Parts: sequence; C-alpha cells; structure tokens
Amino acid sequence: VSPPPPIADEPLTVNTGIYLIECYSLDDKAETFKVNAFLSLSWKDRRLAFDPVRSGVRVKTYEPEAIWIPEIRFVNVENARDADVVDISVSPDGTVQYLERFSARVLSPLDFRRYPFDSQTLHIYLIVRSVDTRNIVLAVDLEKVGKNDDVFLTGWDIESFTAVVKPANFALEDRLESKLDYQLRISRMYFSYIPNIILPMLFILFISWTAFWSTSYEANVTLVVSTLIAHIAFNILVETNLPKTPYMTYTGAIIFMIYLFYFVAVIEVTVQHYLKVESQPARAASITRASRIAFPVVFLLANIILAFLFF
Amino acid sequence: VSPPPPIADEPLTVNTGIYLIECYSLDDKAETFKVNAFLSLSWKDRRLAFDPVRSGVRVKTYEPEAIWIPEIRFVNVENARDADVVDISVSPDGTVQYLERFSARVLSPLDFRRYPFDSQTLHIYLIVRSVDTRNIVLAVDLEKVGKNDDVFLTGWDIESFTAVVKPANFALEDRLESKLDYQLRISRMYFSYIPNIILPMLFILFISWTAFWSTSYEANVTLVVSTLIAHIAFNILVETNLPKTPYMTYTGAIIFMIYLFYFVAVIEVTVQHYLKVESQPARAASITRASRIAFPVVFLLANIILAFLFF
Amino acid sequence: VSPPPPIADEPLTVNTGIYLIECYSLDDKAETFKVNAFLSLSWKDRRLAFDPVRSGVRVKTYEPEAIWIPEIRFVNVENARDADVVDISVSPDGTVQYLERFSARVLSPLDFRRYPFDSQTLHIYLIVRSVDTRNIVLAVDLEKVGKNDDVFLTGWDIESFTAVVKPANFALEDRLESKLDYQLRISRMYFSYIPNIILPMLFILFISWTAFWSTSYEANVTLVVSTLIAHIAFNILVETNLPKTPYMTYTGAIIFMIYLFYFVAVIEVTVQHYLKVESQPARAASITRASRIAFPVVFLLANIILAFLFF
Amino acid sequence: VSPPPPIADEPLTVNTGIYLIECYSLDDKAETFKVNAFLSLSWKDRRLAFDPVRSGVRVKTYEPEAIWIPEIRFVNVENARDADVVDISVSPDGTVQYLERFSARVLSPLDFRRYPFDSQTLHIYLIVRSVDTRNIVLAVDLEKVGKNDDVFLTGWDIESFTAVVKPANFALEDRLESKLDYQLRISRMYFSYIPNIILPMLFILFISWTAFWSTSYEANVTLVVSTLIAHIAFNILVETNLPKTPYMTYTGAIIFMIYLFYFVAVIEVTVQHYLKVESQPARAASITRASRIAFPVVFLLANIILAFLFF
Amino acid sequence: VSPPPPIADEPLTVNTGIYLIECYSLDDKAETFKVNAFLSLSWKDRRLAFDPVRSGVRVKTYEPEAIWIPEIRFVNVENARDADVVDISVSPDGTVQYLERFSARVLSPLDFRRYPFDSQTLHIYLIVRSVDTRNIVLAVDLEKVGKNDDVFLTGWDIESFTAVVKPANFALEDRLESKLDYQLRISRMYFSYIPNIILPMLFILFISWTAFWSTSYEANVTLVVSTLIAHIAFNILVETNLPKTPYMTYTGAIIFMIYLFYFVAVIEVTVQHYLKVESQPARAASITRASRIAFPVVFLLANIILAFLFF
Ligand SMILES: [Cl-]
Ligand SMILES: [Cl-]
Ligand SMILES: [Cl-]
Ligand SMILES: [Cl-]
Ligand SMILES: [Cl-]
Repeated sequence: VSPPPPIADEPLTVNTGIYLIECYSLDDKAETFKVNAFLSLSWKDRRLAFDPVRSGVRVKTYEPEAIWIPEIRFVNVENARDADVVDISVSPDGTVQYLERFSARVLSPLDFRRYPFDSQTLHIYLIVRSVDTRNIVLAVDLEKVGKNDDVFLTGWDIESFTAVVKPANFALEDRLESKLDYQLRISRMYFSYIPNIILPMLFILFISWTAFWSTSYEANVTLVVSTLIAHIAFNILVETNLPKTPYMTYTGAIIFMIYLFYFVAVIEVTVQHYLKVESQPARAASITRASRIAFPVVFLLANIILAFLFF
Repeated sequence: VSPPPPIADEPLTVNTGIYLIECYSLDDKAETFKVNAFLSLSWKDRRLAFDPVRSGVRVKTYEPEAIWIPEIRFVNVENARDADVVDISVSPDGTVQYLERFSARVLSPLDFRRYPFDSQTLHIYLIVRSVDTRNIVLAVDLEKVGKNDDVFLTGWDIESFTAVVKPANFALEDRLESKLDYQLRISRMYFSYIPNIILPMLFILFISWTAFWSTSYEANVTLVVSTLIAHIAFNILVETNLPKTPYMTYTGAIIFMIYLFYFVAVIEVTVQHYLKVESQPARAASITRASRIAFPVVFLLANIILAFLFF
Repeated sequence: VSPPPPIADEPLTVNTGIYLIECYSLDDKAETFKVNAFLSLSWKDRRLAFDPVRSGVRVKTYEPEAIWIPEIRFVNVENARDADVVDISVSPDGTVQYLERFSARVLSPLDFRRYPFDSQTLHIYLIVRSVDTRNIVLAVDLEKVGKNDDVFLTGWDIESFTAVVKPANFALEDRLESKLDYQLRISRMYFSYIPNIILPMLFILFISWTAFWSTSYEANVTLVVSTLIAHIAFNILVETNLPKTPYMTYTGAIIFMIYLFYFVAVIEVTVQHYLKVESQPARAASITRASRIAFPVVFLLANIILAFLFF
Repeated sequence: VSPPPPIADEPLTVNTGIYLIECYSLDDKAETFKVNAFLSLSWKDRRLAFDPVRSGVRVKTYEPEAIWIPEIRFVNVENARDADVVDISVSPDGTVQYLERFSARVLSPLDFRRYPFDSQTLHIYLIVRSVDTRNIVLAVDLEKVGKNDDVFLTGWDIESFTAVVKPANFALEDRLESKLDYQLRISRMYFSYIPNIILPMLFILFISWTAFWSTSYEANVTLVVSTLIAHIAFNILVETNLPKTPYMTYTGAIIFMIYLFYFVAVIEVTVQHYLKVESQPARAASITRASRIAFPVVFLLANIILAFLFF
Repeated sequence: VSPPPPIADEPLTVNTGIYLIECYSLDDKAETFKVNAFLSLSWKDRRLAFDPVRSGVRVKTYEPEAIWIPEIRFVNVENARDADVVDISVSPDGTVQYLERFSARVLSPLDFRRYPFDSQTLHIYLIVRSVDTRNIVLAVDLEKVGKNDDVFLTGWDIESFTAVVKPANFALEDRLESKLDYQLRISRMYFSYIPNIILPMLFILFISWTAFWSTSYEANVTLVVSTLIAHIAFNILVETNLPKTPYMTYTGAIIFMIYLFYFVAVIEVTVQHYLKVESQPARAASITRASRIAFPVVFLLANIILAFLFF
C-alpha cells in the first residue's frame, strides 16, 4: 500500500472534480452551509497497468483497501466528511478513476455589510499532504466539475460553481501541501424586503412627523414617544430577518438613522412647546412649519448618502 | 462481489418500492421532513440460482456481505440513510428479494405563497449508478408501494403516496444514472386559523376605526397609535405560526395591508384635526363621517381582491 | 442460523415484555418522548435443548451470534433503538430467555384539546416480520411488563403502563406481521396554572372594566386600549407554557373569548361617549351602569358554557 | 468468558469508584447534566491468579476481550455511556483493577421551589445484574471516589461528591440487581439576582405607587396601567433567567403577588376617583393618604410571610 | 504491542504539537468552542530502529495497528475527539513521527465581567496516563505548534496560540499523569457596539429628561413612564447581543444604572408636581431647573466611576 513511484523526478497530479448534488442548510449566523456532492479523483499508478488482451478485460474495478488512494481532505469542514466510495476503475495504462459521494458542513465566511443586496462566494478547499517518498499536487478536471439544476438555496440565487484551476501549493509542518479553491457564488433574492421590513418601518416613522401639524404638547409627546415604542416593537418583530453582525450593515445603518430621527423629532416637539410657553410663539410656529419640509428632505438626503456609501 | 452478467444487451431492472411506516418532523423553515420506511428491491442474479431438490430448501436467505446488491442511493437526503436490512431472499431462479428499513431527512422544496391554504408535494428521489461492466435501470413494483394509515403530520392532511413509474435515466460524469420520483402529497389543515390569527387582528384594527366617531385629537392619537402597538405586539405573538419566507405569502399580504390601514387612519385623524383647527370644521366632519363607511368597505374590497389574486 | 422448525403447523410465539427504566424528554410540539427500557423476549428453540445431567448445568448462556434470535422492531420510533444485549439464557427444554436494554425516541400523537387538564396514552408498537420458512406471532408475558417507581415526567402524573395482550397480526408486502400495543398513561399535573396563567390575565381584563365607573373618554380609551396591550404582552409571556396546535384547545378558547371582551368593552366606551356627545346622557349612563353587571355575568356564563363544552 | 466461581456460597463484590473529571452542561429545563468521568471497578477472579516468580512480572495487563468483566450500567442515563477502557491490571492473587473514562447525559430531577436559593442533589445510579450461575453486589471504594477541583457549574457552587456506601439490592424481572447512589451536591450562586431581577421590578412597582400623591385620574390611570405594561415587558426580559416549572416557586410567588398589588392599586385609583366624583372628597383623600403607608407596609409583611413560608 | 523499554530509569517524552486548522463555533453561554486541528506526537521506540543501508530506505511508514502508540487524551473535551491518522513515519534511529487530524468541542471557562471589552484564554489540556511497566511525560515541540491565518472567530480577534512548555505531572488514581496547557487568546472586536446598543439606549433615556423643561404632570408621566417601556422593549431587542451571566458585567451595570435614573426621574416629576400642588411653586421650579444640569452631570460621573471600577 505504498504510493506510485515516479517515472522521473516529477510530482503526482490528482485530477479533482466536485459535482454538487444537493446544496442546502446555509446558517448565516454560524457562516456554514451543508453540501451533498460527488468527488472525483484521477491519477496514474503504473503498478496497476495491464495488457487488456491477457486480462481479457477493458477496465478492472478495485476496492479502496486493494489499491493505493491519495489522502484527500477538506480544509474548512466542521468534522470529517461523510464519504462513501461509488466506484474505483483502472484503465489498461494504470489510470485510476475514483468516485465518492460525500456530505460535509463547510465553513465559508459571509459578508453582510451590503444586506439584503449582498452576494457571497462560498469556499470548498481541497488539500492533499505530500508523503515522505513522493510529492503530490492537485489538478482540476473541468469536465468533472458542475452542479445539479435542482440545487436550491431559498432566498438566494445560485449563480456559478467554478474552481481556481491553479493550486496554492505551500509548506506546512515540514511537508508540501497542495490546496484547491472551489467557489460557489450566491446572490441574495429578498423579494418581500421592502414590504416586510422597510415600508411598515417608514409608516411608524411618518406617523411621528404628524407632530409638526400639531400644537398639543400632550398629543405630540404621545405621537413621538408612542411611535418610538412601535418602532422598537417592530424591530423585535423583524429581529429574525436581520443580520446579527459585530460590524455595521446597510440595513443596520438605515435603522440606526431612524432612531436618530426619533430623537431629533422629540427635541423639536420639546423646543416648539418651550418657545410657545416662553411667550415666543412666532419662533415656535416657524420651527414646526420648517420641520414639515426639513425632516422629510434631510431623511431622503441622508438615505441617498447611505446608499452611495454602501454601494 | 461483481454485478450479474446480461443474457443479452439489456440492462438490469431493480424493482423498487417504498412503504412509509412513520412520516414525521416537517421543518417548514429548512424545507425538510424526516421519514421512517421500508425499501424493497428485486433483481435477477442467475449466479445465485439453485435446484431446490438438492438444496432441500425453497428459498435461501443471505447476508448482504455474501451476495451482490445494487448501490441504491437517495438524491435529496441530508446525510446517508440509516438503513438496516430486514431480509434477503433468493428463489431457485436467482431472483433476489431485498428488504431494508431506513430513516432519512429528505429535502423537498416548499411553497407557502398560499398559506394557510397551501398544499405540498414532497419528493423522495431514488438513484442507481450504472457500472463499467453493465448498465442498471430502476422499475416500480406498485405492489411494494404504499403508506401506513397511522402516518400523521399534525396540522396537515396526508393525501397520497404515489410514484412516477417511468425512471428518468440520464448521463452523469460519463455514466448512466436511473432516477425515480416518489411523491408525498400533503394539504394544510390549519383549523384554529381564523380565531388564533385573523379574528384578534381584526378586533385590534376595528378598535382603531372608532376614531371616526370621536373628535378628541388626543383620544384619536391614543386610539390609532395604541392599537398600532397592539397590532405589532400581536404579530410578535403569532410570529411562531407564520411563514418566514423571502417572497410574499397570502397571510403576509393581508398583514401588510393592515399596516397600511393604520397609516391611512393616522392621516385621516391628522387631517380632521387640521381642518377643525384651520376653522374648516364642516370639511373635517365630512371626512370623519365618510371614513366611517370608506375604511370598512375599502378594507373588504382590497381583501376580496387579495384572495382572488392568490387563489 | 435458521429459525426453529415447527412441531406441527403452528406459529412461533415470542413472549415479549417491556420494563420502563427511565422515561423522559416529552416534546409536546414534536409529539415525541424518549424512553430508556428493558426488552425481554422468550421463545422455544428445541434445537438448543439439553439433558442437564450430562451437561452438568441448569442453564446454558449464549452469545447473540451463536444462536437464532427473532428480528423484533418498533413501529413508531424515530431512528433504530440503541439496544445492548444484557443476557441470553437457555433452560434444558430449549426455552431461550433474551434480555436487552434499549433507548428510543418514540412518536405517539398528543391531544391538547382539554389543556391543562388533558391526559395522554403514549404508544410503543412492537412488530416482528414472519420469515419464508415459518410464521411468527408476539405474546405478552405480563410478569415481564412494568415500570420503575422513580420514572418521572415533570408536570405529569404517570398513571399506568399496560399492554393490549392480543396482537394485531396483519399482511404486509406479502408477509405476516405481528404488532403489539404498549400503552403509557400520563395525566397532566399543572399546579401553578391558575396563578401563572389565569389570575394575572383576569386582573388585566378586570382593570379594563373599571371604564364602567368612569366618564372620561380619554381615561376610558387609555383603560381599555392599554390593558389590551397588557393582555397581548402577557400572552407573549405565557407563550412558552401554551399549546402550539392547529386545532382549538380549552385554554385557547378562554384566551380568544378574552380578546372578544376587549372588543365589546371598546364598543361600550365608544357608545357611552357618542350618546354623551349626542346629548342623550341618560342612555349613556344607563349602558355604563348595565355593563357593570353585564360584562362580569356574561363572562361567567360564557366561561361556564366553555368548560361544559370541553368537559 | 464465564464469571468467576465462588469459593463458597458468597456473592461477588465489585469495588466501584467514580472520579468526576469535568462536570458541565446542566439543563435546568430537561433536568439533565452531562458528566465526563473515570469509573474504577475491582473484583477477584482467581482463574487469573499467578506466581510472580515464574511469570517474572508483578502485574499482568489485559484486553477487555481476553478476561471476564461485569456488566455495569447506569440507571438514569439518556443513552449508553461513551466509555473507553484506560487500563485493566491483574495482581498475583487474581484481583482485577479496571478503569474506564466515560461521558454520559445523566437525568436527575431538580427542585426549584426555593429558587434562586435552591440547592440540588444530582444522582448517578450504578447497577449490575446478577447472572444465572452467580449473584453480584456492588461495593464503594471511597479511595477511588472524588472530583477534580477545576470541575465547574457556572452560577452554582459544587459542594460535595459522596456515595451511599450501602447498595440497594432488589429483585427485577426474576434476577438480583445491585444499585449504588452517587450524589453530587450543588448549591445555587445567583449573584446578580437582586439587580438583574428584583430591583428593576421593585422600581416599576414603586413608580405605580406615586398615584397616591396624585389626584389626576388621567395621570393615575397612566401611572398604574403603564407601569403594569412595564412590569409585563420586564418579565418577558427576565423570562430567560426564570424557572419554567409546573409548581409554584419562591421567585414565582413574589412575581404573582406583584401582579396582585397592581390590581389592588387600580381599585384604589378607581375608588378615589369615584368618591371624588360622587362628592365624597374627604373619603377619597383619606384612602389615597392611607394607601401611602398601607401599600408599602402590606407589601413588606406579605413578602416577610412569603420568605418564611418558603424558608 | 508493549511500550518501549527504557535505556535507564528515565520516562518517555512524547513531543506534542497542535496546529489549529479551523477554529469556530464559540458558545458564549455553554463556554465551549469547537476546534478542527493537527496533533503531532513524537517519541523514540528503539525496537523500530533500522540500518538505512540494508533496508534501502530513509524512512519507513507504518499503520497504527503495526506499531506501539501512546494513549493521548484531552481533559476538557465534551466527548472523544474525532481523530483520523494522517501519517506515521519512523526514522532509522526509531524516532516515531505521528500525525492525526482531529476535531473536538473544547470546554474552557469564559469571563464576561468586562463585556464588550473582555478578552479570553481558551484552554486545550493534553494528558497521557503512565502505564504499569513505564512512566510517560509530555514535551512541547514549538516547531509543530501554530495556527492557520484563515482561522476566524467572527466578532473576535485571534491574538495568540501558545503552550506552557512545562507539563503539570501529578498523581491520579495511583498513576502518574502528564498534563499540557495549550492557550488560545482571543480579544473581543464588537464594532457596532455603541450604535447597536449604547446610542439608542441613551436617546430613549434623554427623551425622559425633557420632563425638566415641562410642567404638565400628565405630559411628564407620559415622558418618564413611556420612555421606561421603550427602555425595557429596547433591552428585549438587544437581549441577543448581551451576556447571560450569574454575575454582574460592565454593560450590565450601565443598564442597571439606567433603570435607576428612570426611578429617580419619576421621583422628581412626582415631587415637582406635589410642591406645585401644595402651593410651593418656587421650590418646584427650583428642582426642575436643577435636575436639568443635575441628571446629565450625575449620569456622566456615575458612568466615569463605573468604567474606572471595571477597568
Ligand atoms: Cl475532511
Ligand atoms: Cl442515501
Ligand atoms: Cl427499531
Ligand atoms: Cl449505561
Ligand atoms: Cl479525548
């Protein structure tokens, strides 16, 4: 069960290929996704070569135990992949054609800074560690790389499954390692975003601005504070549908700015009343009348600035 | 062992049959369902044939290790199915009758656009990959296909377990694959829907409309904003019982429209008061009196339109 | 090994018996419960008979491999039971006495229509499939059926562990199946129900009725709407302790009726004010005075009707 | 292998000892705790005795397969313990010294009646079933019983790991069973209890009592009802940190009483206003002035009574 | 196989080294983290030595079964690590160079007292138990200790992976144990902290202080109580992002103090009104005017004190 010796002083290329059968369970929080696929490997072990005339067979089938197979692993997997050998076939030249069906919870990092308009690149990193007797490098057989059309990620759009053909060969713990990058590109499709999240949140915010057409401090306090409780309650409602990140996101910025417009509104309401009370009613009414065009315009600009900064 | 050699240039039919023992744990979010069933396969391996006179037995029982068994897999499963061989029986001609009891978390997509009146078609896809020496196709033995009467999905109605008899044989990674479609049809039975979700939500909304029989801006602000907080609180309460989807659903549309009727009501309340204040009390009262019939009628039409658009 | 041949044309009775060691983890939502128990089986395999004089032994102990054992399974289990053979003992006549300790997540349906006064019957169904050479039927050895006194289900009262002695023998996929019904009876013991759920919910409701001793529309709107938000908030608080079902439950009906009494109260408040406003103050006060006895009495009757309808 | 024969008509004592390596994951809801430990057993199998002169060795090491080992199990475990044999050592007399490292989710019942001042006794029950040929009893070797000092349960204080030396030998399914009680004593250490739970809850309650220094029914209704919503909201906030039990707990009683003080306060507010309105202002003010000392004193007594009843 | 005999009366040093491949899934609540890594061990077994001239090979590769390997375990792991041997290489002197890839859920305690500015030290404890025939001690080969640069913990900053070179050799259950401390240092990086948690919480608090520029008791009660409900609602919103601990944390203290400033504000509001009412309007206005500078300054000091006490 030794590796195949070299003809000359060359490494062994193992011709890889992942075919996605069923991609599912993307955990935006944990930055994981479970995948169920085919892994196809191919190398040349001349020890296993045969004359198809004497053998009377075109292709000899082997058990994993019977022949030498390279130790292929995944870099960013949670635990060991649940792989099951489908077929091992040796052509007369000694070309081994290996196939296995596996399933693994992959760990690719996610970027929600542009949420819900963010797009991702999910990584599946294939490694192989060079042995003492001979060095091993990974190749990409593009014919054996693809994805099933049924493969779905609800709320996403599966764009492309490609692979960086060039391996990232490097040194590790005194041995050569050959790494390959398999990239799954998914772009978000949150259709019900503006009616589920933005629209009711803008309604609750606009309700507060009716305090610029009112003069009752008691009515204005109710308007601005009560809508503020409504805003918070609504955020607890859409808490589920929102990115729980240590960094500021696009949607997250909008929401923040909204809490600020509640604060500024309160200040107005308080000032209008203080001026009214301090017998400066002309200034009081001037402000409430200005706020009527000021608050909507400033909101619109600040939101245009935001969108520009994130995109 | 090796596969059984052909009489002629025909393929080997493996006569499949799934009998649902206990279907359970449907995760509307993950679009999964766990199933516990019997898988029955049958093929003819003439190598295993015998004279029942000399053997002194009518049917010989075998261990999976002892004889060749086809590599049958599921396409849309999360991990490998937890199968346990029940019985392997060979008749004197070499007809193998295999039976196993398995359990697997299946991944069929779900459609909640018509919630809570939606119905589903759960798929269980059976494959087999053709070997180098001989090609393999799947057949459906309808006698060995059914479901237990006890099989329950709480809140659903299990209608039919059928299978597309015709296999979808296709090319994959340079080998013949034979696919079978087993379909489980379930139609929703949400009995407590109108009293758990719709009725209290309509009450909270009607309470707001009492502001059309009021003239106190301070009472109307309390009525329309406070019921709005009640609406949001109620949604957090029924949050559990509602479809968390990236697309707009039926119930989801109703709810949206309700947040809009809160916004429109506030506008009314604000306008009635502004006219009252601007010494146009006739216009103010005309509106509040109109809103009295306007809001209920428009709600009813818009809800009739909705139902028609979704069904 | 082969099954034991019949003396005559009789089936083989396997004398079953489940002894519950530790019953736990009942998931009211999933309708599951995990159980840890002993399964005792006994049959007569005359091939294994011996003369205790020559053998010099009263009982011979065997390994599962060494002797024939019937394929016993559970019908309503999630996955395969984690069983471990305790002891296999053969008496001189050939009577095999098998014992194993297992653990399985059982799937019995639950009925919460009468919550929190509901009682359940948890089912553990034992099957055995008849072989080609001989048919097999299950018997109940009542001596080997019981439960440990320590066995607890927090919030329940474990009443009785009994079994329908008569097996439900039936045809399946062309073979005889012998089914047994093991029934675990548990009756709910929700002691802190009236102070955790009912009492604070009645207080929040009574607070609203103080609007019948008030004449301030502005105070009444606060009373009826604010307590309504308090009711909803309280429901979110007891959300945990309540049955999440597709059907209407007892507690669920009470709660519904309460949302209706909020609606009716609002109507009153609105009417009293409209009459007061429309210079019909005599009618206005007549209603508020009537509501004072009307609301409590109607509540009491409607609640008496409810209890009668559910019990 | 067979069990060791007796010298005389005596049973075999298996000298047990559990050493807690890492105790963790206590699920107050499920009444479970996961433990990682050493199990040390010792018995005398004279068949394995040797003369250390001829053998030239002091202690012979054996594989579990090679020698007879007693079937030791846990009573209250969820599934079978994940045990791994560390060492098996036989002294010249035939004294087997077995050691294994295991991990199991134990199921001990919990008592939260005195929460957050409750203390628990976690049980680990060791059994062994007597064989047909000889009976087996369990002994405690106190030298081999202890716990690591690092062993932590966050929010608890691990007091003592002791064992009831005397086994509870009993009859089960016609065989002798020998049970041992290993007790882990943990006393609660909820430090941030009064500032996380009690203090903000008393503040929200006191705010309501400011209604005794007010005469505005409209202000009092806001005070007593709004603080009531604040109380409910706060309970939803500390919902996580509170015992979800079918029985009444200490903290649970305090909370209940608080909902009652809200009810009584509302009654006051309503009565004071009704008397004021019914031109009995002297009685109205007498009550509000009394409530000022009445509510705090009654709260303090009722809370003293409570604490006395639970402790 | 047996362990390697000593040259003299010296123990066997096993030269350890952990290289972190992918560190992930840190459960702040459970105080656990899952890690996927390489474990490299090396010792000298002279029985395995060879002359590379006669063997004609530089390094001989072995199967775990073929040669003796030390029983290395982890102390603070939940269950047994999912290890898979990568390579076993023996140099001519008998130096075994072992490598395995493992994955384990580690259990290190966490300190959130300084949250969200807290830093942690995650522990991975390696043990080996001395055998009867020879004692074993662990050494650290610093060359074989490191971490991949891709290794991420979202919201944290992975600072250093080091190891206490000196083993903590001790007596346990009458045998020598050799323990090693591998330390992973992570410092928190909560970027969106002040806008996600602090800023909206300060806004809700400031809104309450506008009651010092108001004289309407009815407006002040709404201001202070309503913002109090907003505070509680906001805490339920950031409940997810906050440390659930039995001890007081930094952020936890800030929040507490905020509930106290709500209480103090209510007292003010109530006092100002009582003095106004008791015909002492000069004192009433003096207080409200003082509170205007008093509340902000006292808040700032108390927060400066806090920060100093925690840091
Ligand atoms: Cl892997
Ligand atoms: Cl499968
Ligand atoms: Cl089973
Ligand atoms: Cl066990
Ligand atoms: Cl370990």
